[PDB]
Amino acid sequence: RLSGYCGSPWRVIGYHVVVWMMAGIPLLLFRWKPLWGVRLRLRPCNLAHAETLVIEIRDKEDSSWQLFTVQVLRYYLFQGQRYIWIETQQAFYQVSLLDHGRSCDDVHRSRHGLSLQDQMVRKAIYGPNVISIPVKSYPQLLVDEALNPYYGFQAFSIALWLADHYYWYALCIFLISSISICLSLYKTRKQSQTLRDMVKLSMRVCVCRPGGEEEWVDSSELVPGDCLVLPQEGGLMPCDAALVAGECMVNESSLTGESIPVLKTALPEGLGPYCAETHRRHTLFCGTLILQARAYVGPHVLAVVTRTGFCTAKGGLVSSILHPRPHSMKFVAALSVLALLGTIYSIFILYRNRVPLNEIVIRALDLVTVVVPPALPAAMTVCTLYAQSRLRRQGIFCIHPLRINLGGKLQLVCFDKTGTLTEDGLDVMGVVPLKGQAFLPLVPEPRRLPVGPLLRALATCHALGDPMDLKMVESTGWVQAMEEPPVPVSVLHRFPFSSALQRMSVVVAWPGATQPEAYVKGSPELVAGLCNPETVPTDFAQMLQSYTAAGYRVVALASKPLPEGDLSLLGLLVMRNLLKPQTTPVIQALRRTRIRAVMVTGDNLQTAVTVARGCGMVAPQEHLIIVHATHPERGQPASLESRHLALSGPTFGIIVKHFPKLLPKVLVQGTVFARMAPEQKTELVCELQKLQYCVGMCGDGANDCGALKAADVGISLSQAEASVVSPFTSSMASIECVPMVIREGRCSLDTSFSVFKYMALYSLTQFISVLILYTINTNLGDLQFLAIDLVITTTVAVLMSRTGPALVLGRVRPPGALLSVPVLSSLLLQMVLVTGVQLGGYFLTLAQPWFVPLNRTVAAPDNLPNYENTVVFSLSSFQYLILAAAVSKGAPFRRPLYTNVPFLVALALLSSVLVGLVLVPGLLQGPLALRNITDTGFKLLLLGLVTLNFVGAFMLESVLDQCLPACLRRLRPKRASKKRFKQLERELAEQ
Ligand code: ALF
Ligand SMILES: [Mg+2]
Repeated sequence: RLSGYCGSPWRVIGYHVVVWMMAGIPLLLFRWKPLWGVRLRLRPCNLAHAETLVIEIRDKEDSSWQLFTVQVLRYYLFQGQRYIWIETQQAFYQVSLLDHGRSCDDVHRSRHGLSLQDQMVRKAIYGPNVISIPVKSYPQLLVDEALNPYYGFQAFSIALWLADHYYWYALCIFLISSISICLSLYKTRKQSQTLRDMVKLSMRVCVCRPGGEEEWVDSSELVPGDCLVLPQEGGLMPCDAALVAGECMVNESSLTGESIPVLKTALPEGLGPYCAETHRRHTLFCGTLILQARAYVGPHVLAVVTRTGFCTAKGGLVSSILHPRPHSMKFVAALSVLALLGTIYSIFILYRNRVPLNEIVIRALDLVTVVVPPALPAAMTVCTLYAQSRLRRQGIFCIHPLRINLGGKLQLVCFDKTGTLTEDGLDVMGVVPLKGQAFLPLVPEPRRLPVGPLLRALATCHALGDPMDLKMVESTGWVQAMEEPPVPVSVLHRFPFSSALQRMSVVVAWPGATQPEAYVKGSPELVAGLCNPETVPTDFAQMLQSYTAAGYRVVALASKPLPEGDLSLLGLLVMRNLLKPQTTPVIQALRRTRIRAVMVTGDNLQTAVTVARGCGMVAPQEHLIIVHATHPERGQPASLESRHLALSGPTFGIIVKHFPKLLPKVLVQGTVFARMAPEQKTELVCELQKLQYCVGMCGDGANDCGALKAADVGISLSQAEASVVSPFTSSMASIECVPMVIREGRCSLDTSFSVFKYMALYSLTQFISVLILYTINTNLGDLQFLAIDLVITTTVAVLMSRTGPALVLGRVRPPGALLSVPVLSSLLLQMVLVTGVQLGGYFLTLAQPWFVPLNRTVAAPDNLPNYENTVVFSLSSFQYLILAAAVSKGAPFRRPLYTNVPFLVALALLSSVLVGLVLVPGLLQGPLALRNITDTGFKLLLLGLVTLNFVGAFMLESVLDQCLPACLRRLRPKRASKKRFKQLERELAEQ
């Protein structure tokens, strides 16, 4: 990204502090884009060699960052990256490796150990080795989360309610909002604390010094440029190191996800630039568990430190998941302009009828805050809490309830090979060559088939920690081994595996009758070449190349009778990933429901294609895409095994380096991505989300943490340090946890849409009720308002979010747009219908024989009792339940409506109490302050009107649920939009 920086330290000491303390009042609105507020007070225009306040200018992007420059040499912090100031270059440069300017291999040989000098300046420039996690206090979280326009409007509404006699419900809303705020702050603080505890590390390391002395200091004192000694026993790697002498076996499961040894060699050649990307076979990354180290020269291994902190992607992952981590804004705006037209119309009415003498600033703001209800967040959050409780009862832990509503529009789910789809360990089923005479290739054979020396070798050759040895001993049927049933065999000594010899030997000296034999295990080529004088090989390389192309691990065994010079091949041992039987139905249902599923793995491409073919991801065909090389003047060949594509690490890098061309095609048609780095996975997730894709990552290891956090939703299995930010977390390791989560998300989205529609209808009908009441010049009592807002709103919010998800996955996803055509059309029709039926009763009772008419001279809260106010209250209380029953759904993708017994009995009790309060007076309208009319014919007509409005709302819902004019009249169709569908149609047309 192309961006600049500029500034100046101070203008002048003086009245500037008073200016700041007097202009910090509009800071609430100056929070977003504070560059204008900063330049309005403190912004000198002069030479810019020394700066303290740094501002960000918009050159290619649209952002605004505020940074502070500290003096130690001056530098500032920006997205976790240090930027020191160079006096010779007169410009800011990033603190990282010198590979950008000039690099070579001679300095890596000449940097063997550093003295006490030049260490403090390097520590001040590069910073500490530990990754400092920025923690914030409680007021910091308060100012960061709160003080948005929504909470400001809610506080204004609360103050307005406190100004009136609305104390009870106002303090109720205040206390529930406070509980929600404290809960969110506690959750955020716990997340920050566990993230800081996971990221931080402290252990003793050995640092070499010039002269021939070694000291043990803390890991924070490690600065790029010294020498690090790897322990022989192994341990956690706190910083990046480059091998200079000797070789070591290290586990790269923190970056790939496989617990296999990685071949790491030294650097015997020199005079070459250090790219740190193509030399992965020489240097090793940080955070890798050390298994075994060795060196042919020197008493200890020699390794030089090249980069620490936010350089070797360690802090890079955190800085990439923290800061740039990626229908809202039109419904509230449409309700605001609608309220503005309604609040000014009431002013003209009040100024003419009674002239309330400055009581209009209270009645108009009342309608303003009634149009926009404050109980919407609670009514939308109760459903998420119910869904989280249901998931926890099922066995799925959730930490963020706001992601449940977003989890209903999933269309792309990522699956990991190791851990998620398969197990972490390596299993075994038997030995394919039943004889040691180079048998012809065939299907693999199960266990228990060999017997005698072969069975003894397969059951005794083990270093028992190692999951493969455990699988072998549990599959061989022998558990000193009992139930042989011949005489048991005993071992005396075993040779530990090392890096110098790739063959593990095991000697046996049992006192049995026959001659004992020694069994070894290692690379197949070595034992095959060694056993040549004993037995001849026939079709030996074909089996190895087939197992390598099919993603199989080869293990050979040899035997030699004794009373490593001579050996005799007996059989070959193979390994599998043990594909779970429950994985196939899940992906089958996903492909049936038109839910795209891709595979993101860190191993080679051959194993990825093998797993995809075994599970059934690519049914029609499978295509592989590989690039010739990385240097310019390259090509894009086509290799053969809708259309699915397979990519690799460097392949995806070369594709993403060509962003302005053919990248959306690869993102749409490509489904297999092997050897993907954590940063590469995060970049792929970001690029996919840039195409309006609801990508959902699902993994258990620590390598895919960046992709799991950068995605919209993250499913975490096998609880570990990589499950502290991900909202979805399942206790079991089964793959069937995805369909239930998708169903719960769809149900929550449908319930949230229904709640939003009901709230909009309630707000609009209350608005028109207040309008007609101001036309009549009378106001309802505060007690009635409180009673309604409790026993209707809380009742529906508790008894409408209990509906469970559908039985099976739906064919079509629910609409995730609150401003669509049918949703708006049905809402407008219901609104005009309720407006036509509500004011009708007033016009009807105006013609009926009426007694003791009201006088429009007394104040609004003093004209009670009267007929108009009580009939308006009755009509509104009836229409509330009418709308609540009309917006109730759940047939397509949820539980049936008749299954909700509590909601049904609550609606029945509400209707009963309403008809009791309407028909018969006494003992029910005492504190309600009503006229207590005794007109039987009027009550019968009101019940008939309620019934006809009921059946009319039912007919309207039934005819609007067909959406026939929304589909049959779609000319022109929905083309020229939904870029995913456009790319799909372009791909199916051009191919
Ligand atoms: F364990 Al992986 F991609 F193979 F996270
Ligand atoms: Mg994994």
